[PDB]
Amino acid sequence: SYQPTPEDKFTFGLWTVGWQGRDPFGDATRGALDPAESVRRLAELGAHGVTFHDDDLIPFGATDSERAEHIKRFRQALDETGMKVPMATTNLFTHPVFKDGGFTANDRDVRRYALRKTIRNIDLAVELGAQTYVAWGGREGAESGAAKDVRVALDRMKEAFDLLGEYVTSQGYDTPFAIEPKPNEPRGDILLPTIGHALAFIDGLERPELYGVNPEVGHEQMAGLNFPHGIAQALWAGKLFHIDLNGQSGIKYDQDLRFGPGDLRAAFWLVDLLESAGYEGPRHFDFKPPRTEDFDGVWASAAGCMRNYLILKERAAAFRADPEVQEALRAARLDELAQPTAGDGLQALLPDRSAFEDFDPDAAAARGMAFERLDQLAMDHLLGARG
Amino acid sequence: SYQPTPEDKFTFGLWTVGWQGRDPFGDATRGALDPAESVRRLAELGAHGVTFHDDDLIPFGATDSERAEHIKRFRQALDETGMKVPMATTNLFTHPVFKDGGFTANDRDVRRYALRKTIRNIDLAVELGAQTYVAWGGREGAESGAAKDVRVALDRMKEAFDLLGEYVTSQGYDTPFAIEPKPNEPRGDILLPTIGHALAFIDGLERPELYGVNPEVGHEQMAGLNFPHGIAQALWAGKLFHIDLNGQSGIKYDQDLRFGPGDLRAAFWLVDLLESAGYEGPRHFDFKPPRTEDFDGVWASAAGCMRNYLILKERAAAFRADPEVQEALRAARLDELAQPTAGDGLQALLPDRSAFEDFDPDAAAARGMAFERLDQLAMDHLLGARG
Amino acid sequence: SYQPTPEDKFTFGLWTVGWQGRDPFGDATRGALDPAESVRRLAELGAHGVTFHDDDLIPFGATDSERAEHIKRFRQALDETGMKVPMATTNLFTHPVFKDGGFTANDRDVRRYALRKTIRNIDLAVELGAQTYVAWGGREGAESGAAKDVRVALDRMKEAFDLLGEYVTSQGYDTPFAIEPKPNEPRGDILLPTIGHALAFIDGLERPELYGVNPEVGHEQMAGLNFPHGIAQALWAGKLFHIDLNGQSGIKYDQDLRFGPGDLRAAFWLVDLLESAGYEGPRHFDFKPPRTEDFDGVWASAAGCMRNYLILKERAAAFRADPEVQEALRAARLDELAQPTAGDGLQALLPDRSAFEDFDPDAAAARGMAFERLDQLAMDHLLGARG
Amino acid sequence: SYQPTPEDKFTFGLWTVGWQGRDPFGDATRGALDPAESVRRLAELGAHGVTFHDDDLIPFGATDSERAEHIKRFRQALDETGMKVPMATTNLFTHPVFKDGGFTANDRDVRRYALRKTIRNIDLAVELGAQTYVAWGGREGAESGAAKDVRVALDRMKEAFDLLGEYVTSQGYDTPFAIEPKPNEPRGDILLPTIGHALAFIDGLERPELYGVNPEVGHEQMAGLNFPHGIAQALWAGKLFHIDLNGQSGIKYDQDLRFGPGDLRAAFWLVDLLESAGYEGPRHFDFKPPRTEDFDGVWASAAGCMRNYLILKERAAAFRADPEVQEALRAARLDELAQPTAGDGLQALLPDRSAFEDFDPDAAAARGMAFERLDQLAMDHLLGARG
Ligand SMILES: [Co+2]
Ligand SMILES: [Co+2]
Ligand SMILES: [Co+2]
Ligand SMILES: [Co+2]
Ligand SMILES: [Mg+2]
Ligand SMILES: [Mg+2]
Ligand SMILES: [Mg+2]
Ligand SMILES: [Mg+2]
Repeated sequence: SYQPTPEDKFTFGLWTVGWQGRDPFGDATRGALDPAESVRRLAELGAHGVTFHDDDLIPFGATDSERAEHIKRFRQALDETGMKVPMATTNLFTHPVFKDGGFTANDRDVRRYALRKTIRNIDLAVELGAQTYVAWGGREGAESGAAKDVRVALDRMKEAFDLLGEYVTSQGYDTPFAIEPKPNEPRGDILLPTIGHALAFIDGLERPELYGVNPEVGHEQMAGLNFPHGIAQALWAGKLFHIDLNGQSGIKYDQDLRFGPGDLRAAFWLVDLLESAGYEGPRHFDFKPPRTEDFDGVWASAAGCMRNYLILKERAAAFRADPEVQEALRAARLDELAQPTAGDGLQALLPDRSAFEDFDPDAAAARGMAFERLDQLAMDHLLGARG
Repeated sequence: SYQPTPEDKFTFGLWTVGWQGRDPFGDATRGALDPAESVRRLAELGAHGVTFHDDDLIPFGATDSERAEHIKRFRQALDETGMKVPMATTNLFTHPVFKDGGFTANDRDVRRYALRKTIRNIDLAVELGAQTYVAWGGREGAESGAAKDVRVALDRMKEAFDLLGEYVTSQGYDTPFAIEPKPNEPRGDILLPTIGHALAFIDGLERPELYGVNPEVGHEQMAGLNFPHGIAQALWAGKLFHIDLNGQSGIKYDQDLRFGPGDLRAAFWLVDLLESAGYEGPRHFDFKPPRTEDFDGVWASAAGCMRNYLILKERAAAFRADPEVQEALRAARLDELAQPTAGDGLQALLPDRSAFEDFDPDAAAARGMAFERLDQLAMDHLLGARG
Repeated sequence: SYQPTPEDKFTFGLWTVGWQGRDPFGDATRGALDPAESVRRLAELGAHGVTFHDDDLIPFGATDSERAEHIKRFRQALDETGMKVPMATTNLFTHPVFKDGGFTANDRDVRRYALRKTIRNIDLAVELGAQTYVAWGGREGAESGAAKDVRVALDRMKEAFDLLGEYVTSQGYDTPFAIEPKPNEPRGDILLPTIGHALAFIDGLERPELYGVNPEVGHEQMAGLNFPHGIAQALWAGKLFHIDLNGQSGIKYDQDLRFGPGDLRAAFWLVDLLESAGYEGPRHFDFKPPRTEDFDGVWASAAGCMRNYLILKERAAAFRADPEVQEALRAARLDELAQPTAGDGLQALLPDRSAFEDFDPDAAAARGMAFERLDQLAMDHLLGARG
Repeated sequence: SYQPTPEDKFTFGLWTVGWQGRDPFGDATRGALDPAESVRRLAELGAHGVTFHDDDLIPFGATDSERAEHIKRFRQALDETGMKVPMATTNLFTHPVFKDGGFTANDRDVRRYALRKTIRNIDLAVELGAQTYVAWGGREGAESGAAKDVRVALDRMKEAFDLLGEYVTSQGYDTPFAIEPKPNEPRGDILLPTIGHALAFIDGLERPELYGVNPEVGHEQMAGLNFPHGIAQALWAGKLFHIDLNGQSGIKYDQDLRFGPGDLRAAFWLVDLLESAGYEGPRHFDFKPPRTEDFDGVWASAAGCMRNYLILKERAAAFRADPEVQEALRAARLDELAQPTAGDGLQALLPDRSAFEDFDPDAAAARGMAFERLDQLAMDHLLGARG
């Protein structure tokens, strides 16, 4: 069977299995969950670690006394379980004060508070052993055109992240930042909507090396984009610092279904890529057990997240191992793709008559790509109607 | 009234007003147009210049004798009209040989031919005075997962553009490249699908300064993204080298409607941004007169493209000039957005008690953003129910 | 100027201007509003009437004593204002018990309770003078395939509505039902997702005459459909019993922006159609003032809803009145469209040689539709760069 | 293994395996295919029959002499193969004359020609044994608002179909019509965009019994809708007369991928429904082998269409047969869903205290739907990590 073990690197945020089910049109259908219990319940399931928003661990506005009380209880569950905290993030979207964003709110004082709120939780994150600190600017954006001048908003966003990089370097912390993009929801349009926009923005920072991305399956799909393709570009750039796994059934509200659900073929191609690419980071699940479920459903859902990954991992390995497939790849010229286009140089290429002058486009066009047989073999493997 | 003059910088590609109306489910509904005639007809309309794909000017496979004959006729119409050729591009998507792409085709020989085909047209482009050379990788992508290894495909894409940069520098040409992104169509998923992905890829090139982007209104909207926001990020990065204007009515096939049509409010915010940002490049129209039209409709459509821009330009200027609006902006704190978040520095910010310790989130949250009044004023101006 | 008066038929639901701003990722940013105050504030704005969910007027679980107390206060504000209550609806989506729907919940007892909850509020609705009772099955649907057998779910949906029709007829009430479709959110997929599905389902009811539809601008657009086209089919069928006006910026979560915002051209074509079609029902606004606003923004937003309609109404009238347009319509053959295709009959048509045998397709194909000039005139009128 | 046999009812249109690969941005990549050869090649593959557009079998404008010559050759291949022709349709979208549609073109003479063109092919269809005649109004719609008055267009559409019903009845033919909906492409918006709109329109015809729908997987998904849900409503109405199977990877241009590709989970739920519902019509494949393929790819793709259906059929049967699943269904109350809500009647329900008065919503709300375990079992079966 497919049993998960901490070696599998499966992590969950406290806000996932702890989602009470409140949605824009309804009230919670599940009671609150104590962080400590989530950690032990997740450990029992085979999880490798957990993640958290500051507000998930410590109630907003809690006093220094209560705060410390909340971390101790949390620390005790981790210690007794050996559960890791590989990632932490800040909540800059729930409280009304962040209604127009945190780092890019028009009000300067909210921006300052947002930075101070973030820095406090970074200290905590490092203390617990977190290697990656995630930022999701869910409230950074607008619903109308003049409410936000994006050029200047980007200036403020850069200022915030540059300030965070200075802090982290001045303290000598060994932690990196990962920007998690999202096209929209809760704002009409969110700034840095996709993996590409985030990657591009990162290269305009004072210390680009400290920042990367934490893409989420469902978010890129909310833009109708190809997640695995997006992930490939992030890997090609050396910026996949983390990743959120879940399911989305197309362009609509952020569903946050359990991994495997939604676009199944995309999930297969994602796993194929992550494993074949050698990604060594956590396989984090940012999902939400549907509000139709009780606590038995919450864990059954959480378990489903890892099982599907393990099953998909097996099918992908089988797929690539298959000699029939390797032959199918050669037939489609996947090997010629890896060959430099002009390893001989520009000049040589310019004097190469068989590259233009003596080239027969019609003859080359007649070559079938043989992509379909290859895809059907991929399908056979996924359905297990073969390895 | 709103009359266009060459000073307005309105340009058109030969393939726009020259589209015969062939679509995936139908045959042409208009006869071929001679480039020379388009140039004169466009000049009469007030256009500033024209653009072209190599295959638009010279028939594919044409001999050196016929080729020269085609350019001469074209050159004669330009000379007599004083029409400029500010941009040129290559056609690497129509011929069957490019069925799997040009720069990223699995077949190495097609990739070489693609580069040679491009370099030839660059020479021509410079000869005609083109300052920007556009690249739209319409065939670079895939319909199935294993048909293309995106990491290596990106390597090939980088190789191609780096080779193009070497060539352009070795010849001392004063011309820049602009990548035109598109999410999908004709391929299931196209590489560098949005402005963000293109911007990010550019910073991985050997000579980033030579490359920028040529975004198209309808393309970003095919991903459901906010075009003006995307344009702002391109401007913030100093990469808006060119721009294609048109209309799209949502997420579906590439419509290429005339500018103004489709998302009208977005067109207003785009114009507002371009003018207020001081963009000084061509206002290029990559549209397609619907195939329901005759030649009278083709020019009426082309004329509509510029009129709408002129009308939108007027409304935007009026909008920003309006003192009632300037007051509305201050009320929404658009001015505080331009104020550095921590001009006093990190240390000072860390010791600022009124930024966290003595901050009252509830009191600040109570402040209305007053975004709606601002938006309704924007609406009033657009409909001319005011300036 | 454009001032609204009760004669304009502008109505608002209590849940609109009364939305506290709680969203899936945040807490309310506005305090509760007393129904009585909304009625007086809306009356002052020029509204014609208001609508309500049972739970909007009476707190869920309220005792018969408190209930009566809540209706009296509400009744007093109406009486003193002369405000009408043309429509009422039930809330079968907020309480956890409706997590799997009301009429189509798998649990039979929840279905019964849902019917009883609805019937109670129908009595109240009639008592206040409501002519239309709206049903929005926001929770009727699923997130996974086997969780719901749609054929049987439809059987249960039909049973519920048939039961409602029997009740309404047995009591002799003069009230009709309007089904409000929505593609998704809060459920992964909602049953009767569009105007078409609702219309089709209605004809399978025992008493079709009693049911029609209450389409919402943003909902059909969440499916990427053409609202005005959808509205036309509902009118053609004689089923547009009501209508919800608002704005949506494309395929994403239900934004519920103020009318005019979102797809502006669609709003123009909608108004053109409603007025030219002679729709005589309320112009109901089911929108949500953005949570970035305070109470000043809430009313400014509400006011914007009516102003935009009045401005659009003017532009449409001007557009159709314009003789230049009437000439443009004839040029596009909008008049031939109204001519029966075969008023002479089938037999005659079969013996008509000029309909096939002697028909010249090429000659007819050469005729331009002249749709662009017509559209640009429509644009000129909308921007007021003309009547 | 999964071998197809004529008993499987797999049919293909000549235009599918015969697509030359011409797309909006490219030229054909495959040569023409002779109908006769397709029939024999498909028969060899295990197909049950074929379908055709009039223009697919007989070249447009062909003389009565050539026409007869084309049908004879076609008839010979069928006879020798024993291949059936269960469905036929008309091509009213390719020729320029249909640029504004057929049945709803503004020009009355084009509408007449469209009807005459259709009637001719109906005669042929019946002669070959076709039981269903499909209509896809690909050109019926618009790109701009005033170019088409949808109310009157619907009148013309109704007139056309009513005329077709009169003809078919006057001749005593035993053939039914199936409307194939599509949201957009090639027109900006197509009339009767979804299954629902088509179903609703059908009930406004003079002889509703003669008409049903021929939904296509990819088309409903172009609107982001749930195909299986749509199919369920068509079945519930007794209108699923035919069905087109294929794949689509989300909201974008009509891909027409091979069945199984695109939304795989949806394909599983579709097959589950068709088989469990007892649909007895052809499993028609309206797909397009990608233009990257040669003829070897064309048949490999065609074969993939049936294999995937056979594999999915097996997995669905296994899924429902599984006792663990049957137990999971009961746990989710799928059985209570089949129980009448008020089998006891309205009056009894009104006097039932345990349906409202004595009902405990909170207690009922606490019941988990147990939908996730059920879905994960569905997943296990699909991946074959179980039956
Ligand atoms: Co999410
Ligand atoms: Co385009
Ligand atoms: Co809504
Ligand atoms: Co199709
Ligand atoms: Mg996430
Ligand atoms: Mg373009
Ligand atoms: Mg509504
Ligand atoms: Mg079809």
